[PDB]
Amino acid sequence: QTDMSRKAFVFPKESDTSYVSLKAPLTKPLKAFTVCLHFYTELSSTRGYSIFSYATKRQDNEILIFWSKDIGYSFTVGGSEILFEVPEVTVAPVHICTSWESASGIVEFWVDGKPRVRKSLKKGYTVGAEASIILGQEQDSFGGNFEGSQSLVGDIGNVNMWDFVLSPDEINTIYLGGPFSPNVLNWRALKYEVQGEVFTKPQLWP
Amino acid sequence: QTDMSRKAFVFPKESDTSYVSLKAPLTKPLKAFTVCLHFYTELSSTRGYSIFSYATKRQDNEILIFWSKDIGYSFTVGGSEILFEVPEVTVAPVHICTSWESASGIVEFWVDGKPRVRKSLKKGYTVGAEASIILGQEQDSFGGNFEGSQSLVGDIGNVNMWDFVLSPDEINTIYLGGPFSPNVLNWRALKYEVQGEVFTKPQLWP
Amino acid sequence: QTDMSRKAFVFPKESDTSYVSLKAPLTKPLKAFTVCLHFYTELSSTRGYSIFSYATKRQDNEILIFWSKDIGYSFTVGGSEILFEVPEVTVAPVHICTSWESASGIVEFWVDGKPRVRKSLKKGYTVGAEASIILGQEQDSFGGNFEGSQSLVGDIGNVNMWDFVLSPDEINTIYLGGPFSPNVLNWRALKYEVQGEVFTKPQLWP
Amino acid sequence: QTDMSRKAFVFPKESDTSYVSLKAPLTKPLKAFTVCLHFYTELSSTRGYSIFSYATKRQDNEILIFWSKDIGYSFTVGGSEILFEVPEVTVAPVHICTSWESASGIVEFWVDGKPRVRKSLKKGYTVGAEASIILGQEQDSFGGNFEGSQSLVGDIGNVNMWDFVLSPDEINTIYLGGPFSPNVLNWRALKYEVQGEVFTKPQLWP
Amino acid sequence: QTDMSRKAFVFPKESDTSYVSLKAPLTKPLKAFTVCLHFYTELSSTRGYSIFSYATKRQDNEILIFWSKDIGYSFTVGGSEILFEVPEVTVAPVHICTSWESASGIVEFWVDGKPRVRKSLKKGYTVGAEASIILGQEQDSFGGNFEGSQSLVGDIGNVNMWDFVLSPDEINTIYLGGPFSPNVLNWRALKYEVQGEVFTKPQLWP
Ligand SMILES: C[C@@H]1O[C@@H](O[C@H]2[C@H](O[C@@H]3[C@@H](O)[C@@H](O)[C@@H](O[C@H]4[C@H](O)[C@@H](O)[C@H](O)O[C@@H]4CO)O[C@H]3C)O[C@H](CO)[C@H](O)[C@@H]2OP(=O)(O)OC(CO)CO)[C@H](O)[C@H](O)[C@H]1O
Ligand SMILES: C[C@@H]1O[C@@H](O[C@H]2[C@H](O[C@@H]3[C@@H](O)[C@@H](O)[C@@H](O[C@H]4[C@H](O)[C@@H](O)[C@H](O)O[C@@H]4CO)O[C@H]3C)O[C@H](CO)[C@H](O)[C@@H]2OP(=O)(O)OC(CO)CO)[C@H](O)[C@H](O)[C@H]1O
Ligand SMILES: C[C@@H]1O[C@@H](O[C@H]2[C@H](O[C@@H]3[C@@H](O)[C@@H](O)[C@@H](O[C@H]4[C@H](O)[C@@H](O)[C@H](O)O[C@@H]4CO)O[C@H]3C)O[C@H](CO)[C@H](O)[C@@H]2OP(=O)(O)OC(CO)CO)[C@H](O)[C@H](O)[C@H]1O
Ligand SMILES: C[C@@H]1O[C@@H](O[C@H]2[C@H](O[C@@H]3[C@@H](O)[C@@H](O)[C@@H](O[C@H]4[C@H](O)[C@@H](O)[C@H](O)O[C@@H]4CO)O[C@H]3C)O[C@H](CO)[C@H](O)[C@@H]2OP(=O)(O)OC(CO)CO)[C@H](O)[C@H](O)[C@H]1O
Ligand SMILES: C[C@@H]1O[C@@H](O[C@H]2[C@H](O[C@@H]3[C@@H](O)[C@@H](O)[C@@H](O[C@H]4[C@H](O)[C@@H](O)[C@H](O)O[C@@H]4CO)O[C@H]3C)O[C@H](CO)[C@H](O)[C@@H]2OP(=O)(O)OC(CO)CO)[C@H](O)[C@H](O)[C@H]1O
Ligand SMILES: [Ca+2]
Ligand SMILES: [Ca+2]
Ligand SMILES: [Ca+2]
Ligand SMILES: [Ca+2]
Ligand SMILES: [Ca+2]
Ligand SMILES: [Ca+2]
Ligand SMILES: [Ca+2]
Ligand SMILES: [Ca+2]
Ligand SMILES: [Ca+2]
Ligand SMILES: [Ca+2]
Repeated sequence: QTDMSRKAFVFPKESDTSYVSLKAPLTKPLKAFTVCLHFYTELSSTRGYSIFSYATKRQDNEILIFWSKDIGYSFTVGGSEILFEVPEVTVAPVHICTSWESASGIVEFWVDGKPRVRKSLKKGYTVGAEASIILGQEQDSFGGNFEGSQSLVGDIGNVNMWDFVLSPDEINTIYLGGPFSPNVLNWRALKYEVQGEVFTKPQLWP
Repeated sequence: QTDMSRKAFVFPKESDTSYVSLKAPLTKPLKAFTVCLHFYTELSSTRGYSIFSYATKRQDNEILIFWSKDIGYSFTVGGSEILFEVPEVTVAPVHICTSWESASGIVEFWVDGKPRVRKSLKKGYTVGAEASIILGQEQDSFGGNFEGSQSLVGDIGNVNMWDFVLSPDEINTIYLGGPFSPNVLNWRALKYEVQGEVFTKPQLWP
Repeated sequence: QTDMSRKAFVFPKESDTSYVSLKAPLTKPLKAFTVCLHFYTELSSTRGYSIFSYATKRQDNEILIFWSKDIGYSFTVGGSEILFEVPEVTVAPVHICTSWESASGIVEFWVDGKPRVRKSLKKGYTVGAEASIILGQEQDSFGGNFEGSQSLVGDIGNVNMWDFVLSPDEINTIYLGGPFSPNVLNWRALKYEVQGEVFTKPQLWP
Repeated sequence: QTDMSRKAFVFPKESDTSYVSLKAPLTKPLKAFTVCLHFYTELSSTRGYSIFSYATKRQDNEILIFWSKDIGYSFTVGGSEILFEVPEVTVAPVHICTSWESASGIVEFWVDGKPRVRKSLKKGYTVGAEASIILGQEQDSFGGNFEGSQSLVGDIGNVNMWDFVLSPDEINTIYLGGPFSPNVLNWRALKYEVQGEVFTKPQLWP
Repeated sequence: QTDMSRKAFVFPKESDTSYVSLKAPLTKPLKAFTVCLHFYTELSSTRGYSIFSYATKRQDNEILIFWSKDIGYSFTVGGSEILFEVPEVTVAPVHICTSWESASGIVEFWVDGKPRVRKSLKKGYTVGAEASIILGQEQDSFGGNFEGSQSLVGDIGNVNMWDFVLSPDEINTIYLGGPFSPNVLNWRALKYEVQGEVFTKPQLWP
């Protein structure tokens, strides 16, 4: 019931102890999902980092969004990874939405409201329910074994997660800032635990 | 009567077994034609691919639209090919309209509503009626004999065909999204058969 | 009285036998003139071509507009030539308006409604009335001796001619598309003769 | 009482004598602060310079804003420095806002109304009250020991200072030109002393 | 009282005989001045030229505005010169406004309504009243000893002069074609003498 509207988490130092852990209530296994977030960092030209870590007991990298230096975005599900290449790197806040479906196997990536081509990953796969969701590091185990080089220095916010694939119209609505009701992770009724040096401050982006 | 408005075909893998075959009812030979379609792919900098294949018993490549690496668009009628060069490649959905007339031999190409210079090809020629129209591969014979390296990975839609040449005003109307009534292939009353791994999903372009 | 509004001449092949000859009624010698036209061609990066050819018995090149490869526009009157250099070549329809005055010698050139610096050429010279006006090839005699390398492939239209110099306001009016009444060549009351492979088709530019 | 709206200070020559010294009334030690100013100079591609100098008896560089050639902006507090790199240099007036908070240690930088990533500097530190605030040179003692190479030649104005951090909405209001009431330095109620060749003239920027 | 609104002087050839001399009525020495003018030439990439020449018996270069190849604008007063460097060269009409004041020595330069940094030159200096103002060449004596290499080929107009410095608001008004009343040189009440080949034609710029 902690409303984090018009607020963002700030990691101002490079460390291996600062992070935030989010909690989801569901227990039914996931067959399709959508994740949307807003982030701002200046490490693109210096090294790679992690934007969203979702780990289960069996697999550490179950749903992970990564930035790889000189290559671009890396979306990994169930241990298998696809690359979305960006040639030019910009300095400004970035809004990313991602969606994955099981029966079809299609993966959709939206960067700042503009879609990328559709790819394929892990057809006929089930994502576990009991899991740890971490912002700040890229978990090599179940909520532990963090890596300093894979940390994030900057601001993160507007983290929402659904349990079904969103249509383009709803993605445009989210980008513009209309109303919506996520059913996995809600930015207006969020449960979280903060460990280390993490701060909560007004968001820079509009 | 399968209305396909606001929907598109998705090919998410490189294969030689996935395609869609469309059907047309007419039997009178064709002396002039127009084809308009929308597509999105990320293979421009990697290899060439087919966008529209039209095959008859005598000729495999009767009306074919192709992309040639480092060169640009290739329009082939009756086995004779002409080239429309594009030096700059952009990553975004593309709308193409093409028209051919027999008495004059003029060929008209419109990319995103902006026309290209008119060229000449295959004057005094008749295009057969009984034919196979395939999206997904470039048929080297009648339906079949598919080329693995000439497949299309990505999204395709808004395929419309007329049996007469269109004036610039009508092409502008098509680009902006007004009403029209094609008489060979209609995206509101389409007959089609899908083979392989081809999906039907909401369109990404507006 | 053949109204040629919303229409254009198309030369789709490179040849030395296709041209269009226009007729003018006046007989009083010329001491100042203005010529306005629209054209579209993709030969800028390959070779040169002639846009407007005007020839008399004494001089084959009385008023000629040319494009010289890697240099730019070339305006020649009475056999003497001046150059307007453009470093960047664009692919789109081009509207050019030129004007010359005798008592002063100033030559004005307008490309896409934006003027170029004023230059001097052939002061105190009279241009003959009995002449042949040709689009398609540059003339080396009185309506003959065409050169293949100097031909035009593409579209031409909106050819108008006045026997006096126009003010900038009227040039802007012409470019935008207002009304005017030329007194030498009128695109609404044109007399013409077509020889070879020349087609009359709806224009591409607005 | 000396309202300085629509006015600016001009240093037109490079010297080590010209400067302006401003006065602040408060005596309570500072735990957070914000500084906003507008400046215009053409020395970016030649050498460095100081935009805002704030010195105390213990340290000469307590709050100093600097420009370093080929690097960019340098914000130094308590003797510790952090860099904000700009690769592209432009010729136009620049508006800069900076903010520092002690409990968090976060430093915020805004250039032309667009925020930079948040960084960390000097957590748990107190800034003295009795201080000398100088525009024109970068002090190396308490109001003395100026350096010619570090002087500023150009225009400076719209200097305002608060003793608390500002929200992004208030920063946008300041940039647009709305009303506000600073409580340390007020451009409408300034106390100042001008020494050397410094002039007061209408501001160039809107 | 020869109103010259919507008219401009044209020099279409390079020579050392064509020029226009303007007359001013005042006899009180000058302590501050402002000069505004519009010009169009294509010689920037070829050589230098003079835009405004102001000469007296003692000094030939009293108020001279010049263009130096590969460097940019050169403003010279009383024989001492300062440079305003432009790295990029454009092809379009240019509007320049320059201002000088004696008590402070500040020199102000406005190109196309955008200010440049303020610089210092000739503090405590008086400009003579009895003088020759020439457009067309850069006088090396009292209205004589012209130089061909330093001539201007192109168009000039909207020449106005004030005997006091102008605030930025009035400069913006001038750039937008508002009303004003100069008291040294008035483009609506000009006294001029034309010698050589100089023409009066409608202005190209709006
Ligand atoms: C434990 C293991 O972690 C993942 O591997 C990640 C790898 O990082 C290594 C650690 O995982 C850890 O094993 C060790 O590496 C040792 C390794 O354990 C040992 O067997 C071998 O002999 O020596 C290695 C030392 O180099 O320390 C680091 C190097 O990094 C690679 C990078 O490709 C993997 O991809 C994993 O990195 P990641 O967690 O950050 O995720 C990737 C980042 O892009 C995905 O994009 C494994 O994947 C398993 O989860 C687990 O078994
Ligand atoms: C004269 C032209 O010949 C063909 O040109 C195509 C050729 O592709 C080869 C064809 O031979 C194709 O049938 C296939 O043949 C295989 C196939 O298994 C079967 O025929 C035989 O048993 O084994 C053959 C082993 O190769 O092999 C391919 C490589 O090559 C040209 C260019 O070199 C074109 O690629 C043609 O194929 P395309 O469909 O892609 O043509 C497009 C036209 O623009 C490409 O732009 C044609 O098939 C016709 O026979 C004839 O026109
Ligand atoms: C008309 C006469 O010559 C013009 O020169 C043009 C020349 O074209 C050739 C002409 O000379 C033409 O008579 C013929 O040549 C004759 C001639 O007897 C002789 O050359 C030889 O015997 O062969 C022919 C038969 O006897 O062939 C043509 C090709 O080409 C030059 C090349 O620069 C000129 O440029 C003229 O051609 P152009 O129209 O294309 O000029 C363009 C202007 O930009 C080129 O850019 C000249 O105009 C003479 O002044 C004129 O008297
Ligand atoms: C306390 C000392 O001074 C500041 O650091 C500046 C230093 O530059 C020197 C200045 O300190 C200045 O007084 C003088 O130095 C004296 C001093 O006695 C001693 O350092 C030297 O041996 O003799 C000099 C004459 O007595 O000369 C300058 C060079 O070190 C750096 C080097 O550039 C900077 O100059 C420091 O500050 P700055 O104002 O000069 O330049 C800015 C600093 O960021 C530009 O970024 C600080 O107080 C430090 O505590 C310490 O260095
Ligand atoms: C007297 C001199 O006049 C102007 O000088 C410009 C100079 O032009 C030369 C003149 O100096 C003129 O006397 C003569 O030069 C003499 C002189 O003895 C010497 O140059 C040479 O050895 O012998 C010549 C004949 O005996 O010839 C002309 C060309 O040239 C310089 C260098 O370019 C500048 O151009 C001088 O000023 P400017 O009018 O050309 O404008 C320049 C544009 O930037 C200045 O910025 C000037 O009025 C001098 O002040 C004055 O002393
Ligand atoms: Ca991991
Ligand atoms: Ca790891
Ligand atoms: Ca084929
Ligand atoms: Ca093939
Ligand atoms: Ca000729
Ligand atoms: Ca010729
Ligand atoms: Ca110091
Ligand atoms: Ca110093
Ligand atoms: Ca001189
Ligand atoms: Ca000279």
